[PDB]
Amino acid sequence: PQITLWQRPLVTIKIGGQLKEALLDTGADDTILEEMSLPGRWKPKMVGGIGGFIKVRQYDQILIEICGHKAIGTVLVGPTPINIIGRNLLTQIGCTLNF
Amino acid sequence: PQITLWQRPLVTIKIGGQLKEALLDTGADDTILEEMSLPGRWKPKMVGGIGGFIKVRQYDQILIEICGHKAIGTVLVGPTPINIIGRNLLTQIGCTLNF
Ligand SMILES: CC(C)[C@H](NC(=O)[C@H](Cc1ccccc1)C[C@H](O)[C@H](Cc1ccccc1)NC(=O)OC(C)(C)C)c1ncc[nH]1
Repeated sequence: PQITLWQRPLVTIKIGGQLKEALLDTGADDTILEEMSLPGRWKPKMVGGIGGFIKVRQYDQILIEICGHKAIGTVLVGPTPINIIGRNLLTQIGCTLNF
Repeated sequence: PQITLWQRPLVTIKIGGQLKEALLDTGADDTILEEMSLPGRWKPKMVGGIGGFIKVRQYDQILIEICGHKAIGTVLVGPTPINIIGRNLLTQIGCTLNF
């Protein structure tokens, strides 16, 4: 679909049976979700934005559906203020930026 | 142009007769530039990202050309890791997300 940026680009995603709102972020290299339980083994990582760095748990090969499109990739879980779908899964659904 | 997201969406912006590289960020409500000298008065702003909040200086009605498109708006200057073109200027050059 075409999405305007007059308003923040929030979409419903489905992860582990749970439905959630997530921000489509082209400034985000990786996808970061708010604290949750994901199966499998994770490794620790430190990621930085405005304001600095936060510690997250990295899970690889997690399947997530973004508006009906299935996508699989690394998902970071940690104390993020909002769920963010980064470039690593935006490319998988064919998302591009146009003007 | 159509920009895919396999790489970070970086463009050249011209501000103050100077060229710089900035990130097109749909996840940023505002535009934040690394420390620089801009004309006029400024007023204070608190902005929060993934690592918490930073205090920045707000300048209004600044001309900035993003890929040969002249935009005129609010630019925040402060301790950002990278120059960020936010939604307030991405809407003025007609940018949308498509998949
Ligand atoms: C973990 C992701 C989110 C992170 N990117 C961001 O935080 C980018 C900026 C950046 C890019 C590249 C290197 C450093 C900083 C900004 C995000 O788009 C964030 C997403 C967000 C929205 C709402 C609340 C909290 C966060 N937007 C954001 O911080 O907005 C402002 C206006 C403060 C710039 C990233 N990408 C690469 C390294 N870190």
